[PDB]
Parts: sequence; C-alpha cells; structure tokens
Amino acid sequence: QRREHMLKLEAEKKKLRTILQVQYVLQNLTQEHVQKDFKGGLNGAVYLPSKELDYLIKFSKLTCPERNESLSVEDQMEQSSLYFWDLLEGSEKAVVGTTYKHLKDLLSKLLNSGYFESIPVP
Amino acid sequence: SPSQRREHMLKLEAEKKKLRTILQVQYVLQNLTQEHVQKDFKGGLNGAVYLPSKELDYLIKFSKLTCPERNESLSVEDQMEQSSLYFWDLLEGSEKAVVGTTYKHLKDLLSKLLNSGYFESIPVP
Repeated sequence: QRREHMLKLEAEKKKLRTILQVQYVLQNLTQEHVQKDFKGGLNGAVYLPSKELDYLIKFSKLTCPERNESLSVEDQMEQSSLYFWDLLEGSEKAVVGTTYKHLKDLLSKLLNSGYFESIPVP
Repeated sequence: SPSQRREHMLKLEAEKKKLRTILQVQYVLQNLTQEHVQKDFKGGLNGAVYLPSKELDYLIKFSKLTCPERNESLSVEDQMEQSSLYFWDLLEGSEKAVVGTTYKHLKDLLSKLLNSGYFESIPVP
C-alpha cells in the first residue's frame, strides 16, 4: 500500500513550497519601491514597526544576496540555503539583531497578507 | 539513542544538501531565461559547454516552468506549488515526461552546466 510514504513526500514538497514562497517575499523586499510602501503602509502593505521591518530587510540581503565571486556558486548557495533552513526551523538562534523565530513570525504576517499577490510597478 | 541521533543527524544534512542543490539549479535555470546567456550556449562563446540544439532547447523550456513569470489567476502560494514540483521531480530524476524529454535527462544536462563553471562568473551584455 502506497499511502504512508506519499504523506511524508507531500509534506516535504510543501516545505519546499514554503521556502520558495518566503524567497519570493524577501526577494521583493530587496526592492527599494516595495520597502517604501511598507515604510509608509502603502498599497495594501501590512503595518510593521520600523525596527521590525528593518530585521526583514537585513535578513533579505542574506537569503537573496548579490553574487560574490570570491565564493563558488555552490558555496554561496550553501550559505543562502542555510538561512532559509534556519528560518523555517524558527530556533532562538540570533541573526541580524533578532532571532530566526521572530523573523519566521514576521514572515507569516507577510505571507498571509495580499500585498505580494499583485506587486505594484515603479 | 546514539543510533537514533546519528541517523537523525544524517537526514538533516541530506535535507540541507538538497535545498542547496535546488538553489543551485534555480540559479542556473533562472540565468538561462536570459537572452545573452542563451546565445553563449548556442555557440561556445564564453566557456559554454557544447549542447546540441534540441537538448539546450529542453533546458530553456524547463527554465520557464521552474522560473515562471507571475500568473495572477493563481495565488502566489498556488503558483509556488506548481513551480516547486518541477524542482522536486528534477532531483528525483525519474523517466516521467516533461517538455519533450524526461526529468532524468534534464537532471543529467543540468549537472553538465553546474560542472562547466560557466556560471561562476556571468558575462555582462
């Protein structure tokens, strides 16, 4: 019977989905125009206190960094992948002046919003 | 318990490795969406490895699935479900049909491109 292994695989696919989704949100927070919207509460952006939004901006540069040719593509993806992993783990480990746990909570606010469903163009 | 904990230590390492591999494949495919990179691969112009015209065409088509443009008919969550599955089945490398070839064949081609070192430093237009 093929029911048990498929449930675990269904969950593993789901985590990958959540990761790519978190990536989609943060990659957009890298953009200057999106940041201003959150800074002023514009265009359906959910309200965040200024320091809370700053955590997400600093963290996005780690998950979605610009290329560093000092590292191999493999070593930089390894660095980036760990940030996604530890975010979803949501441990109390410190990162960017806060915790992976706190960032995960904030990202759930952002995923649950509708600002990213249709993103405004500059 | 130390057999409970070593086995568990091994699975996390395997999961972290797979996620890294996904991001690498994503970096490659996302870059193949670009016109100028495609011209390099059609020839041998900047260290691009040789690929026959149909095989490279498989990669270009597959990249639009893994790295699609936004479809507002679907929620972001629902478009990430479709998109993520292309990454999963690629790593699975089964004989299942996709884009006029198989996931297994695409995985082999993608391993050539990762190993080519073309992507270590990407040339600017």
